[PDB]
This record gives sequence, C-alpha cells and structure tokens, in this order.
Amino acid sequence: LQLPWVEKYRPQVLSDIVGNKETIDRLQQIAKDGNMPHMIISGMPGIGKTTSVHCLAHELLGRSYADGVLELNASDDRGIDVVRNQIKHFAQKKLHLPPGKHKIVILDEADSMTAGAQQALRRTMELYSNSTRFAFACNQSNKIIEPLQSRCAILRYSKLSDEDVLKRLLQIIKLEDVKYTNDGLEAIIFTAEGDMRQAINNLQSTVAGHGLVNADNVFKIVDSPHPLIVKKMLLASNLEDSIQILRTDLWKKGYSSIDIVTTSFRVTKNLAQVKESVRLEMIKEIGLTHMRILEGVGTYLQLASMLAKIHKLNNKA
Amino acid sequence: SKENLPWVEKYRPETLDEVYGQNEVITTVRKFVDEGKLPHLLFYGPPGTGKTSTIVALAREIYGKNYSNMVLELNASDDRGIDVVRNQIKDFASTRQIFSKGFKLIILDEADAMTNAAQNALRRVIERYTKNTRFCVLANYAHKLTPALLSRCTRFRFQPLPQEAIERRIANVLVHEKLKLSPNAEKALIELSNGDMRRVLNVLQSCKATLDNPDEDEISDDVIYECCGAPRPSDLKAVLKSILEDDWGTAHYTLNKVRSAKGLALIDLIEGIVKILEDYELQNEETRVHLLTKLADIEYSISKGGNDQIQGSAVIGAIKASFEN
Amino acid sequence: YLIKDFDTNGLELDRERISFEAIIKGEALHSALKDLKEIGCKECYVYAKTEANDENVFALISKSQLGFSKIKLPSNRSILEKLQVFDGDSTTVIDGFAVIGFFDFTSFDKIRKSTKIASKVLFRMDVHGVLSVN
Amino acid sequence: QQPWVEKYRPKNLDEVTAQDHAVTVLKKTLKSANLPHMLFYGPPGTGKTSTILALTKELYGPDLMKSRILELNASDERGISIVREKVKNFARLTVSKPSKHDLENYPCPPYKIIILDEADSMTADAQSALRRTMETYSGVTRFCLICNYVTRIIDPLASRCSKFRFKALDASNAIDRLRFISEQENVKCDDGVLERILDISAGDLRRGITLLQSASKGAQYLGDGKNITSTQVEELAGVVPHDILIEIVEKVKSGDFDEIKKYVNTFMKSGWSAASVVNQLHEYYITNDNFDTNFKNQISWLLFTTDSRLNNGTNEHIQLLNLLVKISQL
Amino acid sequence: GEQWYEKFKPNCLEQVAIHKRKLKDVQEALDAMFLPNAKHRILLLSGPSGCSKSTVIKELSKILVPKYHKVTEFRGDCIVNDLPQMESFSEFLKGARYLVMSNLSLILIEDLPNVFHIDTRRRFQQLILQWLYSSEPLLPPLVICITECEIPENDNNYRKFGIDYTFSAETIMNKEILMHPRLKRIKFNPINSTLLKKHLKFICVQNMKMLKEKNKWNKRQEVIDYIAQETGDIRSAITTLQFWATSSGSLPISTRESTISYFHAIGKVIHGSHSTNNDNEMINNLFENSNNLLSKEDFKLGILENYNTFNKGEFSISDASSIVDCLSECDNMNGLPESNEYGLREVRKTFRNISKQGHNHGTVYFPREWKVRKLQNSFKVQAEDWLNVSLYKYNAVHSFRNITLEFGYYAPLIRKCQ
Amino acid sequence: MSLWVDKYRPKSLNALSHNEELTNFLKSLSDQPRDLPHLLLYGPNGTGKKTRCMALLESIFGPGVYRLKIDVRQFVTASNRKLELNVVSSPYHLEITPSDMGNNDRIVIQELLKEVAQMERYKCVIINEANSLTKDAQAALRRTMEKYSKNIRLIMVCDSMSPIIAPIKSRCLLIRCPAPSDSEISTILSDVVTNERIQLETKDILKRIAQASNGNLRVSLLMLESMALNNELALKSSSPIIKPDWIIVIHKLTRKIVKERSVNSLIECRAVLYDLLAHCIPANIILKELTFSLLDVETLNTTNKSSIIEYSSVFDERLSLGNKAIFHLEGFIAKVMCCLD
DNA sequence: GCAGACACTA
DNA sequence: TAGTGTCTGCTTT
Ligand SMILES: Nc1ncnc2c1ncn2[C@@H]1O[C@H](COP(=O)(O)OP(=O)(O)OP(O)(O)=S)[C@@H](O)[C@H]1O
Ligand SMILES: Nc1ncnc2c1ncn2[C@@H]1O[C@H](COP(=O)(O)OP(=O)(O)OP(O)(O)=S)[C@@H](O)[C@H]1O
Ligand SMILES: Nc1ncnc2c1ncn2[C@@H]1O[C@H](COP(=O)(O)OP(=O)(O)OP(O)(O)=S)[C@@H](O)[C@H]1O
Ligand SMILES: Nc1ncnc2c1ncn2[C@@H]1O[C@H](COP(=O)(O)OP(=O)(O)OP(O)(O)=S)[C@@H](O)[C@H]1O
Ligand SMILES: Nc1ncnc2c1ncn2[C@@H]1O[C@H](COP(=O)(O)OP(=O)(O)O)[C@@H](O)[C@H]1O
Ligand SMILES: [Mg+2]
Ligand SMILES: [Mg+2]
Ligand SMILES: [Mg+2]
Ligand SMILES: [Mg+2]
Repeated sequence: LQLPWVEKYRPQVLSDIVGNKETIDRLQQIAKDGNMPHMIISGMPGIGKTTSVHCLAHELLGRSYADGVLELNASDDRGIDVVRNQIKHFAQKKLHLPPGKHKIVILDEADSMTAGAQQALRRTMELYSNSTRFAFACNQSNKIIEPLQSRCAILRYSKLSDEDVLKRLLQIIKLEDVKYTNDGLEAIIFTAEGDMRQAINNLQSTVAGHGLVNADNVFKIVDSPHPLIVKKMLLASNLEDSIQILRTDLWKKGYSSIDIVTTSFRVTKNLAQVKESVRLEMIKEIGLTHMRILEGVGTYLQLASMLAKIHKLNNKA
Repeated sequence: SKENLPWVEKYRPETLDEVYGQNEVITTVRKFVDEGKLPHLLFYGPPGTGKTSTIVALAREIYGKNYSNMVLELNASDDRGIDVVRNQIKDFASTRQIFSKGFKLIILDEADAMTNAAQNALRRVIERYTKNTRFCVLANYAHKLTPALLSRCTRFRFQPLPQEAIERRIANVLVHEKLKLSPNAEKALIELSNGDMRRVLNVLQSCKATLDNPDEDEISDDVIYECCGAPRPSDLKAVLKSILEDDWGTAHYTLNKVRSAKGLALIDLIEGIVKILEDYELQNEETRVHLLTKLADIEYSISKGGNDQIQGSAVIGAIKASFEN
Repeated sequence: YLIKDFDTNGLELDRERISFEAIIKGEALHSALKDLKEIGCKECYVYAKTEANDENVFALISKSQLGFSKIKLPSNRSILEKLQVFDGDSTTVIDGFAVIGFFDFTSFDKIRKSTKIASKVLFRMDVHGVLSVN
Repeated sequence: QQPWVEKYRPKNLDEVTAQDHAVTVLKKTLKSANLPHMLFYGPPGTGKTSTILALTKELYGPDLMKSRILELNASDERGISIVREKVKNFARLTVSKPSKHDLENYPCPPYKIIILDEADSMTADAQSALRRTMETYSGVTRFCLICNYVTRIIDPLASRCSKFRFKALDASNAIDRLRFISEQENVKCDDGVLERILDISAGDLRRGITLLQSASKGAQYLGDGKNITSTQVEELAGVVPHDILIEIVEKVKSGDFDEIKKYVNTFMKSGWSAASVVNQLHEYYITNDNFDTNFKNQISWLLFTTDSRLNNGTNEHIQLLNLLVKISQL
Repeated sequence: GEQWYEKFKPNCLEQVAIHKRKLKDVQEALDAMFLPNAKHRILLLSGPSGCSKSTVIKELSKILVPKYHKVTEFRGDCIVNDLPQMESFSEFLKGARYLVMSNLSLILIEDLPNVFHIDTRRRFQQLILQWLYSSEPLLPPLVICITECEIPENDNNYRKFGIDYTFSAETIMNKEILMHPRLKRIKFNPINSTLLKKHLKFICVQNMKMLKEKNKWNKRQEVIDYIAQETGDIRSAITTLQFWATSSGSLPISTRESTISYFHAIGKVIHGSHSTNNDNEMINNLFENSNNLLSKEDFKLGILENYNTFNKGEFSISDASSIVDCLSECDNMNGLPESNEYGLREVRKTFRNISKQGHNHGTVYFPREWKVRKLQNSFKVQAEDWLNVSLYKYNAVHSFRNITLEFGYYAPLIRKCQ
Repeated sequence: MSLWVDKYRPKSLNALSHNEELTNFLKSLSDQPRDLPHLLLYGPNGTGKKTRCMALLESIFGPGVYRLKIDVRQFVTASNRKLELNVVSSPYHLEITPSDMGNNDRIVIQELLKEVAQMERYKCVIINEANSLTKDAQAALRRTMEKYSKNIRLIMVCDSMSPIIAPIKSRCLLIRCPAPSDSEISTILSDVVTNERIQLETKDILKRIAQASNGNLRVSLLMLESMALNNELALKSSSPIIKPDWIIVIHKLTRKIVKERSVNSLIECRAVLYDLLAHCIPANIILKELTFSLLDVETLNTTNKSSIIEYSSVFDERLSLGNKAIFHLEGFIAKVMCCLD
C-alpha cells in the first residue's frame, strides 16, 4: 500500500508551503492574530490553494477544527435547499472558542455551485457573520457572484516560480533519497510550467519507472508540452519547416486535430509579437479550420492549409 | 468465445505482454505495478492505439478473480451526469478490501464527453479518495477535459503503432489461421494502416473472404487494393504524370479512365496525390500554398457533396495552375 | 439478458474471522431502521460490545444534522437471542472488547422493509468489514 | 402495381450488378459466423439498403425478421437518451431461439444485427455513447452503419466498423441491369438510350430506373409503337438542348453585360435547374479543344466554385449570372 | 475579531455613503408612501452591490416609522417546517400585510426568493401583483432591493433563456410590474470617489491608535486613494482597508474587479480603453472577464448598430464596409468564441486606425430587434386571421410566402374598392 | 367572389391554356395511377404547379378533389412547447402546410405522415415549398418514401430546388413547369376580359401586364385586378402600370444607394431594411431584387455591375449559412456603395 | 466608454 | 469663472 507522492508528501503546516512568500507570511500572521475574515482564493490549478486552506485551518484551530467544523467540498449534493439547511445549522452550534478564534466554513471548488446557493450563502453571512467565517477555494473569482466578493478580502495566488518548485523537489528527493541529475530536474521544471502537482507526478513516474532522474528518461516518458510546440510552429519562418515540425511533433506523436486547433487558438490569443491585423487574420483562419474540423473534415490537409494561409498572411507577398 | 467474433474483438490482448508498439508505456506501467503504486494513470492517444485493451489487461493481471467485484467499468454507454458521479462513483470509491488489499481501479473510458460540473465533481473525488482508490481516465481529445483534471492525473501519450508492431501483429494473425501474405501486400498494409490496429484487422478479415480458397493461396497487392478500394500507387503516379505533361484533354481522359476502370473515389485520390506530392521539392512556396489551399477547399466541397466530374476537373486545374509558379 | 453476464461475483465472506455475531428479533430492528430513515442520518454506526456480567451492548447510532442519535437496542434475552464478540478467530470469545462499524445509510435503507415482516434477524460481520445479514 | 424502383429492388445477394467486392465478402460470410461491423458509404442510390436487406434475408429469414432485427431511422425520435436506452436494451437481449424449420432451411447465425440508416445525420454524442456498446457488447450482436457522408461519421466509428465502399454505378456498371429491366418490362431502345440514361444519371441506378419508367409510360401513352429515342429521355431528364447551350456560349463570348443579363433572365424564367446547365457547360468547355490551358484552369475553378455555391442551397439565378459574367470576362 | 464594516455601521443619515440627490428623491418617495393614499404602492431599488441600497432605507425607517425601527425583512432561509418555498413568500406577504395601523412595520425584501426553477420563477410575478390592485384600506410601505449582478456562465443550460444570463430587475420582473403606475424605480450608482475618500478618512482617524502602531500612517493616503478610485463598493473598500491595516506590509492588495456593463463593453470595443494602451491585452482581459456576454447574441448586433456613432457617421465608407463584411463573415461560424474574437479585434483595429478623426462621437442605441419581432408577430397573427376569414367562404391555398409577398398589399387594395 | 386567382381557375385537365407538352406528359403519368412513382415539381414561382397537381389528382381520383376540411392538430416537441398547425385536409389526399418553423419541423412531418400512412388504394401528400427544410425534414421524407413506398405518394412543388438534397432528387421524378410566354398570358387575360365583358380599347395594356409580371400568372392577374377596380372596370392605354409598395421601396432604396454613398445613407438603408424585414419575409428574394435593381441603372458601367453581381453572389452564399440576414444585407449594400464611390 | 446637464469651489 | 467631479441614459415574449 504505497501512498502516491501527491498525497504522501502533501504539506501539513504552512511552513512547508512555498511559491508565494508574501501570501504564506500573511496567512501565518493572520493565524497568529486569529482575526481571519472571509476570503476568496483563486488561481491556476495545482498551485497549492486547498492544501493551504486546510493547513491554515489546522494550525489556526487544532482540535476544534478537527472535531467541530463542517467542511463541504464538490463531492456533495450542492442543491439550494440542502446547502441552505446545512450551512444554517452549521452557523449555530457554538462552543467555548477562544476570543480570537472563529469557525471556518471551508468551501472547495465553489465555481460550479448554483446561484441560488450563492444567495443563500449571502443571507447566511449577513445573518450569522459574528459567529462563523467563510473560506473559499476555487480557480477563478469570476464564477463567484459580485455581492459575495464585497464581504471578503480576495487573495490571489501567483504562479509558482522555478526556484520554489526546485526547492520543493530537492526537499522531496532528500526525503526519498533518490539520485537525480540537474538536467533531469531542469527538464522536470520545464515540463511542469509552474504546476507543482504535475512536477510531483512526473518526478514520481521517473523515479518509479527508470530510477535515476535524468533528462533523457523524462523526455522518453513524457514529451514536450504542446503549447510550446504550437507556439514554435506559428512563429516558424519557412512553410516547409512549419509543416515538418507539425508532422513530426503532432501527427507522428498522436495528437488530435481539434486539440491542435484549440492550442493554436490559445497561443494566438496570448501571443504578443504579432501585429493586431496579423493576430486577427490568424484567429479568423483558426476559426475557419475549427468549423471545418467540427463539420467532419478532420484530415491533415486542413491543418496544412491553415499553416499555408497563416504563412501567406504573415509574409504578405 | 472464439471463431464466432469479428477479427477486431478476436485478437484483443489479455495480458500486458500482448500489447505491442507502446513498449515504453508497458514497461513503465509494469514497473509501477511491481513497485506497488498506481499514480492515477491517464491514457491519451488516437483511436486504435489500444488504451482500453492495455488498461483492461493490466487490471486483469493485477486482480485475477477480483475483477468482477473490485474493478468498476464506466463509459458513455451508461448515464454519466452530476448525480451519477455524485452517488455511484462516491459509493464505489469508499469501500474497503474483501480478499486482497490491492488498490481500487475505476475505468473512465471516453470520459471526454462529461460535463464541466461532472468533471469538477470527479476531480474532487480523485483528490479526496486517492489513498485507496486510483482512477484511470481514457480520452481521445484533451481539449474537452478540465485542465485541473490533467494536473491530478499522470498523462501517458499513446503513439500511433509503428511498422514493427503492425508487422508482428500481422505475423501473429497469419500464424494462428495459417494464411500466407505477400511482402508487397505487407508493405501496402503498412502504408494503409496509418497507426490503426482496427483498420488492419478489419481489412484482413475482409481479404480472407475475398479469396475463393481460404488456404493454399497468398494475398497480393491486387487483392488488398480491390478489397478496401484504395488506389494503387502506380495509378496515382500515372495520373500525376498525365496531369503534369498533358494539359486538359488526354489528362482528363486518363483520369476518367482510371476512375471508371475500378471505381476509384475522388477523396482517396486526393490523399494519394498529396502523399506523392509532399516529398516534392518546390522552392517557391507559393505553389505549395496554392496546392494546399485549393486541395483543402476541394476536399471540403466533396465532403459537402457535389458533382464528381466538376471536382475532378477542379483538382486537375488547381494542380496545373499551382505548378505554373 | 445473457450477453455480458460476467458470472462469479458474490460479496461473500469467510466464517473463520467473524468479528461478532448477533441474533435479534425483526420487530425490534424494524423500529430502529424506521426511526433511522425519516430522521435522516446519512452516516450510521454499528456498535458491538460484550460484558462479563452478561450486559451486552449493541446499538445502531448515527450522526446527522440533528446531532447525535443513539438508538440503543435492548440487551435482555427476551428478543436478543445471542450476542458474542470474537477476536478474529470465530472461536475465542472475549469480553470487554468493542467493535465499531461505519456503514452508509443507503445500505441500511434496503434492509428496513426486509425486516418489516420477519421473525429473527442474524447479524454477522468479519474483520474485513463486510456484513452479512440473514 | 408498384413503381420500378421498389418492384425491381433486389432480394438476393447475387442480383447486384456492380458492387462485387462487398457482395462476395457477404456471400463468403454466409457460411461463417464472424460477420464484423460494416460501414456502408458511397454515392446515393448505389443499393446499400438493398444490399443489407438481401444479406439479412439470406441470413435470418422472414421468421427471424421480427425477433433478431432492429432498424432505427430518422422517421422517429433520435435523441441521445432515447437512442441510448433503446440500443442498450436491444444490444443486451439474449440470443433468440429459432425453430427447427429455420435451422433446417436457412443458416441461422448465433448473433443479431442492428441496422442504423442515415447515420451521417446522427449527433457526435450519440456516436460516442454507442462506441462502447458496439465494442464490448459485440459478442452476439453486430451494428451496421449506412451513410453517404463519411466525414459526418467520427473517427472512432470508422475504426470499429469495416469500411465497405460502394462504387458509383456508372454506365458499364449498370448496362446489363438496365437491359434486363428493359427485357422484363418490354422497353425498346434504338441505339444508346440506356447508356444515355446512365450518362445523365449521377452514378446512380434509381434515378435511371425512374427515367426509364417515365419514358416507357410516355411511349405507352403515345401508342404509335415506335422505340424511345435519346431526345425523349433528354427532354424528360431536364437536359438542356445543344442548340440552347451553343446560344448561351455564343452570348457569353460577346462582351456585353445587358444582353447577357437579359438572356439569363429569359433562361431563368423557363425554370430550368442550374446544376444541369452548369454540368453541360463544364463538359462542353472541357471537351472543346479551342481553348488554352490558363483559360481552362480558370473556368474550371469558377465552375467548381459555382457548383459548391449551388449545392450550398443558394439562388440559381444569381449564381448562374455571376458564373456567366465571370466566364465572359476571362 | 470583528469586521470593520460591521463595527463602523452608520448611526445617522449624515454617515451613509449616498449622493444628496439620491437621498432627497428617496426621502420624498418614502414620505408620500406613508400616507393613506399613495401614488406609488411599492418601491423598487435596483443597483450594484454595496451602494447603500438597504442601509439607507434602514435609517429611513428608523426616522419615519415612529412618526405614526420597525422593519419586516423577509428571510428566504426559513423553510417554515412543512411549507414549500413557493408558498413561503406568499405567506410572508399576507403575514406582513396586517400591519397597516399601530405597528406600521416597513417591508424590506432584500433577500428575494431564488427564482431559477420554472414553477418558482413564474410565481414571483403575480404574488406582488395581487398585492397592488387589492382594494383594501390603508397601505404598509414595501421596499424591494435587487442587486444588479450578472450570473456567471454555467454548463448544460439547454435553451439558455433570460434571467439566468444576468440577475437584474429588468430580467426577472415582467412588463406589467416594470411600468406599473403604482411603482417607483429608483436606480442606484456606485459610491463616488469623494464619498469613499471621506469615509476612509473617518475610518483612519477612528483607528488612529492601530494605524500609528505600524509604519502605515505615512503610507495610508496612497493606499486609501487607490482603493477609492479602483472600486465603487464601500464594503469592499472597508474590507480591503482592514486587510491592509492588519497586514504587516509588502503585500499587494487585491480588489473584486467587478464586471463591466453591456454599453460599457460596446464603448470599449468601438472607442477604446485609456487604462490599457495595448490592444491585445484589453480584449484578452475582457474575454476572461465577461465571456458570458460576448458569447451571446445581440452583442454583434449592438456592434453593428453603434459603429456609426464613432464620428457621427463621418468616417471611411471603405472601413465601414470592411467592418460589416467582417461581422457578416463572423456570423457564419455558428456563434463560436473564435468568431467573436475576430470581429471585435477587426472593429477595434479599424477604429484605432481611424482614431485621429474621432474628436466628436455620438450616442449608442441598443438594437431594436424586439420591436421587429413584435411587428413580425402582429403581421403573423393578422395573416392567420386573414387566412381564417378567407377560407370560410371559398378555397385559397398559396402558402405563407405568397401571402406576405403578393397578398400583403394587393389583397387589401381589392377589398378597399369593394 | 373575390379574385380571378381562384374564381376562373382551370377545373378540368382539358382547360389548360399553357403549353400542351407538360399536359401530355402528366396525362401519360396519370394513365396508370397504380404505377405512378413519387413526383417532384420545380419551376418559377407563380407558374401554377399546384394547378397541375390538382389537375393530376382530378385525373386520378375524380370529382371532389377540392374540399375545404379545415382541421387543427396539436404537436409536442422536446421538453414542453405546444405547436399549432392549420393543416388542410381533403378526401384521398392531404396538403402539408410549411408555415411551421424549420427547427421544430421533424415532429409535425413525422406524426402526420405516420397518420396518413397507418397500415391499410393510396392517399397522396402535397408538400409545397420543400426548400425551407433544414435537411432533417428532408431525411425524414426520404426515409418515409423509401420504407413505406406501398401506400404513400409524395408530390412536392418548389422553386429553385438546389437546397433539396441529392437523395430526394434521385427518388422523385422531375417535372419541369416553365413559365408561359407573353402570348399565352395575353390570351388568358383576353379570355378573362371577354368572360366579364369589361371595356378594352387597346390590347397593348394586356401585353404590358404580361411582360411586367415576368411571366407570373398570379402577379399578372392581380395587377389586372388592381387597375380594373380603380378605373371603374374600364382599362385605358394611358393608364400607368402600377406596382406594389415592395417594388417602389426597392427602387427608392436602389436610387438612394446610387446617388448617396455615405454612412448616414447606410443607416437610412438599415432603417429601410428593418422596416421591410418586419413583415416575416426571407432575405434571399430581397437580395435578388436589390441586385437586379442595381444592375438596371444605366449610369453604371460593366465593371461596377460585375463587382455588384460578384459580391451579391458572395453575400448570398454568406446568407445561406448565416443565422441572421441584416449582417449580409448591410455588407452587400456597403460593398455596393464602396464600388460605386 | 461617451453625450447631455448640474453641483461647487477653486 | 473654467475646470474637475459625477447623475441619466443608452434597453424586450
Ligand atoms: N507550495 C507547495 N509546496 C509543496 N507542495 C505543493 C505546493 N503547492 C502544491 N503542492 C502539492 O500539490 C498537490 C495538491 O495541491 P492542491 O492545493 O490540491 O492544488 P491546487 O493549487 O489547490 O489546485 P486545485 O484547484 O485544487 S486542482 C499536493 O501533492 C501538494 O503537495
Ligand atoms: N498494441 C496492440 N496490440 C495488439 N492489438 C491491439 C493493439 N492496440 C489495439 N489492438 C486491437 O485493437 C482493438 C480495438 O482497440 P481498443 O483497445 O479496444 O480501443 P482503443 O485502441 O483503446 O481506442 P479507443 O480510444 O477505445 S476508440 C483491440 O481489441 C485489439 O484487438
Ligand atoms: N447493384 C444493383 N443492382 C441492381 N439494382 C440496384 C443496384 N444497386 C441499386 N439498385 C437499385 O437502386 C434502388 C435501391 O437503392 P437504395 O438502396 O434505396 O439507395 P441507397 O443505397 O439507400 O442510397 P442512399 O440511402 O440514398 S445514400 C432500387 O431501385 C434498385 O433496383
Ligand atoms: N458610511 C457607510 N455607508 C454605507 N454603508 C456603510 C457605511 N459604513 C459601513 N457600511 C457598511 O457597508 C455595508 C453596505 O450595506 P448595503 O450596500 O446597504 O447592503 P446591500 O446593498 O444590500 O449589499 P448586497 O448587494 O445586498 S450583498 C453594510 O454592511 C454597512 O454596515
Ligand atoms: N393552364 C392554365 N391556364 C390558365 N391559368 C392557369 C393555368 N395554370 C395556372 N393558371 C393560373 O395560376 C394560378 C395559380 O397559380 P399557383 O398554383 O399558385 O402557382 P404556384 O404553384 O407557382 O404557386 C391560378 O389562378 C390560375 O389562374
Ligand atoms: Mg483543491
Ligand atoms: Mg476504449
Ligand atoms: Mg437507403
Ligand atoms: Mg444591505
């Protein structure tokens, strides 16, 4: 029964959590003071939001959090009536809490919860904010309605830098006592793209499939991310080079055409070097190829035509 | 159980060693199960690679007699809504062992069709109940999957089947049923496979019925090309040569004669021409742009329907005009 | 429907490692299950404990939005025929030991009507955690 | 009695005339029980429905039509839930029990066949749901997909189902069949009427059969006892006369917009279908050897564009006027 | 401890964050409602969150009820034992109806019942309509506060009709209650920069001992003015100020980043954003901000109708033709996110190219498609009546196309002479 | 009664004043009704294809074809949305009303064709304007006429049959109904004015009506009706040929586009287009009429006309797939202004 | 975002 | 007194 590294090596205190020094320091300060108001935590997945909330609740309450709170996550019936009733009962049932401590309502993955439940939560806060406090763990703050965010201090988690992920990887390697190579670690960081959970999964797979962590083994088990390949494809000068890159990196690797079109659209949205006219022309061509793919024609000829038209509009004769 | 099923579901692998092509994935999964750790395997690739066959063989090898009870199979055939993932998956991935302390495997085949709320509930399930139950996700389109799910699942890429895997499977099929196949037909099947085992098995099943005598004879290029209907490479080369040197009259006559001699399709001719023209050296890139754009437009029009003669003359005119640069 | 009948199956158990056994009347258990359903109690607990003074303890307690519910089944021999707790060998009876079972409410709701018309109900579970109800 | 399309519909596998490969594969399957999932595709009116009906008749028989055959079409609701539940219910039924007469007479396979016509117009979600039902339940059931649009069927379905292309029914592919029909129905042709009918027809035999029936009815009504000529089938087929096409070409040759527009209006007020006019103009322009390569390529591209526009459900008058104006200005 | 916005609640009418005109025209509105005969039976308040839409009425009831603090605020989280939520609001209205004398308790429905199911949404309209035309002596005041916030996009919404797109008074309320004679709609605006700055001054000087403990007394002015200018919500401003004051330092504070409006987005696409000079980042941020509005019909029509107001229709005709052609080409992509991006990008690029001749602009108009549909329905029912009356004495089959094209003018002309 | 469209309608098959080739062809078809296959009619609007269908039904069935039999049927789509259709009934045949929306068109066709079929002579179904279907109803008709081709006959009349899918065109016999020449329309009008003995000094007005309606029987008859009732049943050679508000509005819009080419002119064109489109009309015929009126301007040269017709074809293609119509209409108008300026 | 009209002291 | 700050629009079966 070997527990996976994502769950076995998850942090239990806020000290082990790295990536945003200011936010962790703020969480430690607000736990030491104990005056924790409502907050919303948002960011790209795999950065350490829900584990940070759990660790904060742990080292803020202890036995009280362990025994006498009601934590709800996405794996429950999040209907309006049942959630209303559950949070209404949880707002009651006060204990001999310390004067600087309050109940915490952990809300994990609240982006998919219905608007009526948000209104019921609004009423619950406006009626019993004195006894309990709410904590929100989500990906983006747009899915939360406007009135909820006015009663809370929104905290944003930035993407983890390479230094913090590398430090965590070295700590986990020292804990596991496994050989490593600097090239392999650099490849792991490059493949992760700031995703801590993906980096942990890749390192665990490398360790359990090849032993020593090396760049060659990592590249063998997992290839380069497709956004980088598509970005290099769109920035290619010659059409033949772009066609060869497309074929040898997506057609021979087993990549669906619709996924390639979606990645091209995402890259073109976030591209910055191209001009506005070139960007909109590329977006139009990507959309035309996407509707052609959706209507049924899912062959490589459509991708080749998209690349040819993109090169033609880039060169402009 | 055998000799009563289609060839696709007749040579389905039952063990891990019977899966060919993705040797690295098989070795990595074997190391994972030898160490005793399943890191929420996620399989991605084109259809026909063998993701579900591999995962079913792996589950059989791990479990044995516990496949009936502890292994759960999920698909798009049954209802997969918010209530289904909320109740059935939660109830199944909450139980203890019965005879062996092995992990719990849940097969999410073609899981790309699930709703966003269902995907979010599923990923909150995988995060919470990971200490005893490990899920497996199978999909062909990664754009339909929530990016949070990909972070929590170890992604494994299923490459198209290489030439050696197709040749080994062809040899295994031939030995089992005592069938002889010519090396030219083998090369034709390698070219036509395009990294698909199901297509190879389907065309091999039909070529057996094409021959009047199942035994005491071989399968040549003519039988393979007549069975599926793919154009011969010689026919494609002759059509391209006629287009290149003859402008419209004898070129159109040759194209019509080739198409009417056997019943060739415009589409298959289009992939034949693009395949034999991809290796051409054209240092202007305007010919390449024009050829790609016009051929894609013609293929789209054929997919939408139209006149066969009109589309064939359109192909001829596009090829002639593009090469004029 | 006999196409993909996987056969075998069976949530059976071995009698060599039975944690404890209990025999109770159907009427006594039906009242407990009926009260357990309408109140809610999405998570339920099974407690088994023997006493040297023959004061055996067995109850179906649960937690819900109401709080803590303690449906204490009777301990006398009038409607509780037999109750002993084993040490994982099904032959070595031990007194003072407690067996705690964490069961879902959905499983309990299925046997509520089964015990509505019954004479004797037999409870048996092992160390593996599976429960057999006769 | 019955129209010749349905009266002369094939009932046996050997009654076909052009699709040799699929029919002989099914015939060699008749002595076995390893029939795979089939994907029938090709031009309209090539007999895919006739082929599957004949195969079913050879396999099961009229007694087993009502017990081992399920057909789902566009005539009823084809939603995701209804199709899902119906396919799951029928693809789970046990093997039927044939009588001793059925086993003695016909070779009864141990499986059942599910036929899904016009599968092109089926949503992708339904096909995704049906993928696993086709795959893991295929022990004693099979699925047949018939559709004239290959691209409308997604990639996973094209892999599980064996691809059986149906050849376009050209002239020599159906000359014998039309000759047999003419002898059976007592239809007289002088030199090349049947060949002309297949030339007019777009690679199908049903339209040709309907045209032959109309010509025979007209000849019977006329009652003079003469044979059908090519002019009669050309007139009843909507074929533009050669003189009018020559006039169209001559007016296009002259570089005047007003006369061209007036003649286009006069041609369109006759209500003639623009597709036939486009095809006749295209074949005349390619057949003519008085034009160079660049003009031929340009006019072929414009004709292809106009054909796509017309097939996309646009106005015939505007499209034909634009095509003739573009041709005149080359 | 205690929230700053809760411990610093206003106690008089001079501490609430509201404009003088808004205070005046809610005071005159509420004063006339307390009379036995009132022109407006109920009061409707619509505006953004945190705009003093409820506290102002709270002290207003505090200083008007004792003339003849009695507030009957509806609690939607009540269940009421074995009572459906649909009938709960019906019982609340009749329970608070019997307060016309002696008690005189004002009704403040801040938390309206959730209206998302078909049955419960339709019930909400006639429940207040039955209370309007009821011929009963006297009248207790009733104030309904509705927050204007758009509901975020969800999955598998099927037809994707109204209400669920944006939770606003116009979407849920029907036409009968919107322009009812016995109803006043007093809109609300976000808190001004001056009022927010004054309130933050008051909070800072009230918390002088806490702020002077750390190194925040010198830095407070920049933080508070940035907070006041960044958002118009007083509650969010107080929350951010409390978080910053509790914070030791070196922490970048965050704000809700409230979504922009429909006409605001239209102006952003046509004119441009001064905050973001770069064109690429403006559209990309707007997409992730409100995709729920861009991936919706009538927005492209709004761009089509308001693009001639850039220079009062005095710009390049070729540029206008290119813009309209690009929108028409976008319309063929079956309403995809890629389709919306290309057309808006082209419009913004063109208007940036011709931005030099943009000194004077015009007003934008939301497209009149509802009127076109209404006249279409009227013509449809008129044609149905014409076919019904013309088929009872003879036979006439010409399909619907010939009636609209040929018989739409010839047929009335012939009957005019006869 | 009210109009010449329905009053002096040709009852018998032998009372047709148009060309006799089509009449002889349909008489040959109607000689053996048992062997008659599914039929499809294509031609210009107003030619009278429904008259040929009624004459064929008279030849096959006999007297009693024209029966009112107004019936109302209720149909239920997915979820919950009641639909109403005032379908017309008749003994031995039934006519389909295509007035329902294209999206929810499968339910009505499927239910009513199953109701006419049942299991059981045959009952014929007439389906006018079959081009409005979104190919789903077309597939439904295809399957219905394939599977149940023992007791059902489909006779569909339509104009510009290009949107009709290829499989349907293969399974149905093609009937061509060309519009009559000016001589036949003049003869019909002369027969009408002789029947009612109205005043007529010069026959040039009859030729003017015949040539001004573009070979349309209904349009010519209604134009004759409008001027006859407005002139006390006394036609005059000096009486101008009047046109509906449709043609006047189209010509005024064309003149405004040709004269004024500006963004203000564009928004007034938008207002005119919205006022036109507020009457439940398809935009394809509006685009065709605008293109034909633009090509009739004498001041334009061949290059402007070629550009106008090319962009008209392009925007008609765009309108073919587009959900809206105002976008493509304004695009075509703006392109025309750009070319003219 | 922008046009039209008002509050308020610099 | 001319600038700077800010309310109303600009919206439906
Ligand atoms: N700063 C960190 N230091 C160490 N491990 C981390 C850190 N951030 C994330 N992890 C690891 O990430 C895994 C799960 O993190 P999560 O908090 O669940 O991801 P997330 O950022 O919350 O994204 P979502 O929305 O939950 S999918 C665990 O294995 C953690 O150990
Ligand atoms: N590597 C392989 N070696 C041998 N046979 C294979 C291999 N991959 C696929 N096959 C055969 O292909 C058949 C169909 O492939 P499956 O594994 O069932 O489906 P899949 O390849 O995973 O594609 P999807 O995603 O399910 S559509 C199997 O039953 C095998 O007979
Ligand atoms: N090989 C053939 N020999 C003789 N008649 C044939 C043959 N193929 C087709 N037919 C004729 O074609 C008609 C049957 O064709 P269908 O099967 O209905 O058309 P289809 O194949 O279904 O085309 P679809 O479904 O519209 S794509 C009958 O009139 C047959 O006589
Ligand atoms: N000077 C002030 N003026 C107004 N509100 C203040 C002030 N000082 C503190 N507050 C608080 O700010 C909040 C504003 O409340 P309101 O905006 O009236 O409520 P609301 O408008 O109903 O909010 P929603 O949209 O319903 S969640 C209350 O919690 C007040 O106690
Ligand atoms: N052979 C004919 N002789 C005289 N009038 C005819 C003839 N055929 C049709 N019509 C006229 O056509 C009118 C009906 O046209 P209609 O069937 O509505 O055209 P469409 O079928 O194109 O809609 C009738 O009023 C009738 O007077
Ligand atoms: Mg989380
Ligand atoms: Mg699979
Ligand atoms: Mg068919
Ligand atoms: Mg409030």
